[PDB]
Amino acid sequence: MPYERKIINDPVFGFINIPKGLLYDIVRHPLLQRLTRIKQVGLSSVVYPGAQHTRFQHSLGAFYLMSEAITQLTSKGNFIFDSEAEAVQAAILLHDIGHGPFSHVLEDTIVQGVSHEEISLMLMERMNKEMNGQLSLAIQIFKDEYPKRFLHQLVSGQLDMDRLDYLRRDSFYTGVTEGNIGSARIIKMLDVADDRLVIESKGIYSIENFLTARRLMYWQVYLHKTSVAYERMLISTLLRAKELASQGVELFASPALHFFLYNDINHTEFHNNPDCLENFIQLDDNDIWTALKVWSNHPDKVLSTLSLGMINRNIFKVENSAEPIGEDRIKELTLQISQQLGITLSEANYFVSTPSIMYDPADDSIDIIYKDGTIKNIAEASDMLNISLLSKKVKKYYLCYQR
Amino acid sequence: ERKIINDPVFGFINIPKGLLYDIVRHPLLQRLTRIKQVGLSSVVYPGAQHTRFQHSLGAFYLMSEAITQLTSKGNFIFDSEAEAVQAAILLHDIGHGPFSHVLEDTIVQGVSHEEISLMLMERMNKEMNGQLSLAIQIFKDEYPKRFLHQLVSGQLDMDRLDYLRRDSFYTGVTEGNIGSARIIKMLDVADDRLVIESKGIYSIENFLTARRLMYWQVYLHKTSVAYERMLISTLLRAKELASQGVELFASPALHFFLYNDINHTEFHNNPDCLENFIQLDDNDIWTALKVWSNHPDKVLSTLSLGMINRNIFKVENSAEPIGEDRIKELTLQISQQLGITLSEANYFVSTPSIEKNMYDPADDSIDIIYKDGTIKNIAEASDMLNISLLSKKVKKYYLCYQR
Amino acid sequence: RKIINDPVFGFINIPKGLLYDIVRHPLLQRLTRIKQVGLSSVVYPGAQHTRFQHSLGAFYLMSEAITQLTSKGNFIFDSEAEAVQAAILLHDIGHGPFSHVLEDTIVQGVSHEEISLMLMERMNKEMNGQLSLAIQIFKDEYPKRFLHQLVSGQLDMDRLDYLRRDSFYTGVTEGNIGSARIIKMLDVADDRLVIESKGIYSIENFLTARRLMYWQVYLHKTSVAYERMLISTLLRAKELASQGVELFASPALHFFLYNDINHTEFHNNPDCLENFIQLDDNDIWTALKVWSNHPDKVLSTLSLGMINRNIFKVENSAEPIGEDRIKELTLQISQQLGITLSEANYFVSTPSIMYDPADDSIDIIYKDGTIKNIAEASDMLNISLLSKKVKKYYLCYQRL
Amino acid sequence: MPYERKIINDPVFGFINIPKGLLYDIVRHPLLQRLTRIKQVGLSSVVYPGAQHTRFQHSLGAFYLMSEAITQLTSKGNFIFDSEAEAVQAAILLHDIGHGPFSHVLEDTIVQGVSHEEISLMLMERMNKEMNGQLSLAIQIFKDEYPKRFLHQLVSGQLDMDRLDYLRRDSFYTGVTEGNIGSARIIKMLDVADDRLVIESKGIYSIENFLTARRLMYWQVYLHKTSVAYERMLISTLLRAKELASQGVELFASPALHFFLYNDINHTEFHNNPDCLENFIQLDDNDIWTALKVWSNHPDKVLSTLSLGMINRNIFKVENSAEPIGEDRIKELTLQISQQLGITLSEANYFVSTPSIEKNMYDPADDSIDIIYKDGTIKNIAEASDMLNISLLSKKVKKYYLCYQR
Ligand SMILES: Nc1ncnc2c1ncn2[C@@H]1O[C@H](COP(=O)(O)OP(=O)(O)O)[C@@H](O)[C@H]1O
Ligand SMILES: Nc1ncnc2c1ncn2[C@@H]1O[C@H](COP(=O)(O)OP(=O)(O)O)[C@@H](O)[C@H]1O
Ligand SMILES: Nc1ncnc2c1ncn2[C@@H]1O[C@H](COP(=O)(O)OP(=O)(O)O)[C@@H](O)[C@H]1O
Ligand SMILES: Nc1ncnc2c1ncn2[C@@H]1O[C@H](COP(=O)(O)OP(=O)(O)O)[C@@H](O)[C@H]1O
Ligand SMILES: [Cl-]
Ligand SMILES: [Cl-]
Ligand SMILES: [Cl-]
Repeated sequence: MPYERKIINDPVFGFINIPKGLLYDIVRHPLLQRLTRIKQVGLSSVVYPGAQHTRFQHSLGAFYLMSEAITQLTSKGNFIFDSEAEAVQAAILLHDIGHGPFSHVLEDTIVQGVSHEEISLMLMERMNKEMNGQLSLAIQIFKDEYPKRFLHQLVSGQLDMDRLDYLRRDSFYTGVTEGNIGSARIIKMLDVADDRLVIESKGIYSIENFLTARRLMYWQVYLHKTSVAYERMLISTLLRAKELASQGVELFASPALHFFLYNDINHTEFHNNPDCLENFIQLDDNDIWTALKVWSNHPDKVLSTLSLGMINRNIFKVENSAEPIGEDRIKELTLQISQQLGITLSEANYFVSTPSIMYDPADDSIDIIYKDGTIKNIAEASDMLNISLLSKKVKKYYLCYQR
Repeated sequence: ERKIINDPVFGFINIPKGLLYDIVRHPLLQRLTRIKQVGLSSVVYPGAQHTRFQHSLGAFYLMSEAITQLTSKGNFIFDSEAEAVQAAILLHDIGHGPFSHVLEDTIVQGVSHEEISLMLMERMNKEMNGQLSLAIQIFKDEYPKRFLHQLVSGQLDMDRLDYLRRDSFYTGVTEGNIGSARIIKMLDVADDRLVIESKGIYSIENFLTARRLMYWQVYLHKTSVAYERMLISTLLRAKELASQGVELFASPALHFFLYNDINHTEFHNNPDCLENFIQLDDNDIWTALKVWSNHPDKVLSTLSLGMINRNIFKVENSAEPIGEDRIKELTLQISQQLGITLSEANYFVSTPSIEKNMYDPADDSIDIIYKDGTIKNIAEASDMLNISLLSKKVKKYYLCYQR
Repeated sequence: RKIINDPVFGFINIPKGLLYDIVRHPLLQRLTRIKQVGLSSVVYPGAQHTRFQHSLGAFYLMSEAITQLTSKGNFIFDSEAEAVQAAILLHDIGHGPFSHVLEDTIVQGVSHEEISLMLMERMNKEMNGQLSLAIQIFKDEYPKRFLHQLVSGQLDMDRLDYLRRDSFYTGVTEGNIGSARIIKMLDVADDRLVIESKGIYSIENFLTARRLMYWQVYLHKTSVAYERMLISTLLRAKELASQGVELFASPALHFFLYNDINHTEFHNNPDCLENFIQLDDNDIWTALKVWSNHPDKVLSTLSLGMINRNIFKVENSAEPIGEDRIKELTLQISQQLGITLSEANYFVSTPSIMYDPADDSIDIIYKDGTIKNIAEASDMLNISLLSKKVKKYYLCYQRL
Repeated sequence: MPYERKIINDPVFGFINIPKGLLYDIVRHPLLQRLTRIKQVGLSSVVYPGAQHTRFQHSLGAFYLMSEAITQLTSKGNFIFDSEAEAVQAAILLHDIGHGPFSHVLEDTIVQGVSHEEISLMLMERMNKEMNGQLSLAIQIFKDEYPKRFLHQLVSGQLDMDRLDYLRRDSFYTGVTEGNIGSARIIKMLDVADDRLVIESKGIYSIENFLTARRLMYWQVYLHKTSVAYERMLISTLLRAKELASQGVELFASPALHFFLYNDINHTEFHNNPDCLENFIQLDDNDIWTALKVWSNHPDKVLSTLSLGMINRNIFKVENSAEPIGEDRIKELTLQISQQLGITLSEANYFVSTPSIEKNMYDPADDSIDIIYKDGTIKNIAEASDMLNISLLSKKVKKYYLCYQR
């Protein structure tokens, strides 16, 4: 019998219908509300000022597409029980809950060796306790431990609701191009064969488009050189903060940020000391920006110069090469920066970065189902271009340094 | 003054009073109001109702923007040259009759729209006392400032920049949308040839992929291929019956081509051909089909009724040629099912094929200009796109037949 | 489910069975050859959308409306949902080409609503009574009365589609009337459609936009003039036909030109409906195209004006047009064209004007269950004043 | 081309071109970059999670439109010298520069009696000194003290680029497609007659939609009652934090925020003491949210309950009435909440709010737009419009809100 719903506005996909009960209670939970304070692609806003969308919007967006995908799969003779529908919807609402601000930066700096996927499971278990086991089936699906295995695939896999949301929403908000991966269309082509997700043959060119757009998104947005440079500055800022902290230097920070600056939190500490998760939960983009804003006037020349560059958008110069960067160049620039900033040679390392560089080539193996029940790999189904070659490794070296 | 015409795709289209408005209000351009841009596509995409008139105006709007942009980047264009390219683009598709390619294959054989466009341009030029002479010279690529012609016809022409966008908009195939106005903003000239500024590489990457998507998703949609084969049969049967002296309902203009054998020689040499061709639009074709659907001939009427009632030939495709034994089997089944001769059943079985190289420098070879004046082909400028990725021979063998 | 593309609302799912059988029926396929606003494309070239798209779009909106109403605990049986879905697919099926023009000229005294019912009954026979509930709802003869109101009334899916689609395709403004949102705010109170208070401004917008669509598009002076020209053309063709003059026409069109079909003849002689069914825009345009070379000066001049877009000049007044002005122009035209003074009446036209003000009386339901008329609920502007008669007087005449 | 131009992507309007030189220098200036950290409609995101756009975006967008407006006006023959073009472009880049985070809320709480308009001017003059007087003409046009007066009208007025951006952008980001306007289209119908802006009669339809869209966005978005309630909560929280601070209680705060919580800044003090501007410049939304985040665990029951409500989006219940709220209801609620939360009756005042609005829906300051015809005739839109007349639009609205802890 039809359920009552709350309605949220989403410019990308329209009206998001949220059933009252568990699902709406997830949306209103403090753990999902904190995602209104974490940008989806916060390192991209420096290139693409419109990229202000939140991880909250992504999670609702992915939910929307999940709802639609349930309806479409049932319509095609794939039975899904109401509890499975509910479970897969709660999974998708929660899938990204373990992201902190600039999550990958944190994993490389002050919250080392713990991944957002691990934190998402902890936070789901925590919430399941609070909701007295109502998320158990969601978690079981999330962990791919449920016998109906296409349901997990909707949460995590080549055709997951997560990437069908973010690839579209990130493009929509950056304004990078005016093109459109067909997220709502892709979902209407979805079916199950042998307990795995396939796409109907009428959706073939949509999948080639999808697969191509995905690679272009990486080059145009995610691996854009200005955003890589910006990321390297943030990594250096926080590693310098932790070095100063360890020396007992005083740094402005909210209590939750202070926890990770003045303690050495690593994988084992994080899982064993419950204070870590409690403090992690209290971190969002505000904690990071507030630090950078205050640090920009800190006496330390390295921390202040980095921090001021972040807030005032004085971005490192970036060069890219097809071959590694020569030790000669690095030494040269480090010296010149040492001199220009009046810092030691070792301090000048913070101002020179040489990061390397796509995703699992198997993501490109989508199976297409024909009206006569036959199945082909998209690479054979395809007419537009050579899908096999979309995954040829492109080696791209970056040189980032103070300008 | 200037006249303003609304266009949902691009907004206000501004048409200067004088020669350009005179072109727009001319009977030869007004008639394109009654010829669809993609008439065979509405059978799949009911939204695809846009006319060749809209496309002409649309390409004219884009041309006007291109002139402004090119002049703002320091490319000298005289007012007479501007006017001439504007006129050329208004007139570029003027020689299309209803279902133009179908007519070239059936009852107006061996004459292309390109030849007819030129005849009509010359005809209008006489009426307008030589005012289109420069436009015609640029149209033909016989003018020494060569980038102007490139805006009419070439990899970046205003024609495809209109149609890819317009066709996408009206079909609702948003995966083929292009940033037509964005591409124009990145347009420039280097060595009397059109180039795109490096900041527009992403726009061009989408442009090249969208063109491929629209090719297979819309223009070569198999339902549209089937429909076209049916129209080709219907008109051929009509010409066969007419040559036997059978009476067919037809407008005088259509009657002319049904009851005379018009070929290339005849078309150029007998001036009645062009006079009657000018009077053909989609209404002449659909009225014939509507009335012929009650004709006593079984072949003609069954084809005609299939057209108007949208009972379309079943269509199969194969990567290899259709077997002669399959064809004979179907032809025999259909001859029996409809009670017609084996020879007559030929009209109800068709085996068109496409052999296409997906990489074609005529559409793909676009040069990118950098801030330092260096120029790279898009295949080198693109991190993702490259000649190998795009180079792909596709062979598709269709089998279309009465169900 | 079959899936069809609609740029205005997205993908339209059509259940296999009855509903898809309606979509693919010859009677609905013919609506692909009749424009929703065919006299508008002369001003707005993008306005090429068909009655077929409108029917599918209204259907899309119906499907969403059902879901939403049931979500709020208004019970709809599956057969009722299907009924209302079928009704809205079929609601405009009785439109011929330029349907109001035909009702004023060569298919006089028969309304599209009447013809829609006949065609529904015809299809119901073919379909073994599967449309009986749909027809009963269409007639407002079913006791669950909010269902009919979805098909026809102040908040019907008909106008929620066409107000949006007509704006979309004309490109008249970049505004958006907001049709899918309005549906999400629908509820039933005392067996009638209401809107939740969260949608109040959506509704003021909707009511305002509707008026602006009337003035900007539906009553645009160039379109009025164009209508008058087509009216004259067809009346002249009927007159010539009645004198025994030969006119090019498809058999279907010939039937209405060479016989005098009125209300009683239409309902009593079954050849009428049969021929009407076979009329679409192509029959009218092919006639105009051929008539543009007809020996008759009145017919050919009118027809050539249509096909070449040489539109009557239009003036507007607040007061009726003076008889002396009319006589003056008629004389000038008779002289300029070399036709009799009576014949010159074809080239001078003075039509007058909005819709039922009760269409503006939508009820708003608040969370406490209280109900107010939108005019009291409203804060944006004076809803009551939207229906203040605007008296417009048109003078359309052949130019030169 | 003689100078390099920087191109910034905008989803709303596309490529935004910034000439190298003064204009790009303004865009890259730390005072404009800080607008990347201040939301355009920060109180709306609570209802419209898509409303994440920044004052920086709005600035760049209004500038984009201005660029097109200059081009369009000069194409209809109007004289805009390159220095006036530049000036009007710099004026619009800078027009909202004086907004701090939740600027109106600050004016009502801890930076009282100073409008963003005043602060914008102060920062414009500050930047002018930095740039050796290059912004002088721009300031002059901003102030409406330039003799070519239609230029100022492009910055501020019934057809200014400010509203032509924000109505479109706000509509785009909220997802209220009903408030969309054809900004570019309006600009294409723009001209000057008698040193004032006019709209060509072919644009009447756009101007009709423009005026209705403005009124819809006013009620649907800007005065959405959830947004009104959120704003009241934040006003309470900051007032309470200033109360506790004046009593010497210690509250977490960035230096810049601390300066306003631990000093009483008023109009006199803001203009006369230069530390006020220096610290204001350093405030953005991060300062406010980091305070609320840490205060949500503060010992004070009032502050912490308010703060946790903000961050967890447990918003005050909101009622509206056409008539004033009865003092009997107010006391009843204040008493209930005082008991429910275990705070003094005086402290429960923080949890009950009765703000109100009186609004004339017809304001010629927004609505009086002149339409020019082909024959040079001019009619006010009210006469030019078949539908939209003064009587349709003239409407006094009185709303009384009742916001309180739920
Ligand atoms: N102030 C700014 N704010 C946001 N984005 C900018 C700004 N300036 C430039 N951009 C965008 O970010 C990209 C990188 O800028 P940057 O690295 O500073 O210049 P460059 O074009 O020399 O690499 C540019 O391509 C431009 O689109
Ligand atoms: N009656 C119709 N009118 C317009 N479009 C239709 C109709 N029926 C189906 N379509 C669309 O056209 C496409 C081709 O339809 P068709 O070739 O008849 O069926 P099939 O899906 O078996 O190929 C379908 O994918 C569908 O989206
Ligand atoms: N050739 C054309 N095709 C389509 N629309 C046109 C054409 N010429 C003008 N229009 C549009 O139709 C409207 C009516 O044009 P018309 O009545 O001929 O001229 P006027 O603007 O003098 O009334 C105009 O406002 C214009 O936007
Ligand atoms: N968690 C949320 N985040 C963002 N927006 C929400 C959330 N919950 C509801 N909304 C939206 O904000 C509006 C106001 O919500 P709220 O005032 O809490 O509930 P009510 O609908 O009872 O007024 C709703 O109409 C809804 O669309
Ligand atoms: Cl189960
Ligand atoms: Cl693009
Ligand atoms: Cl208020």
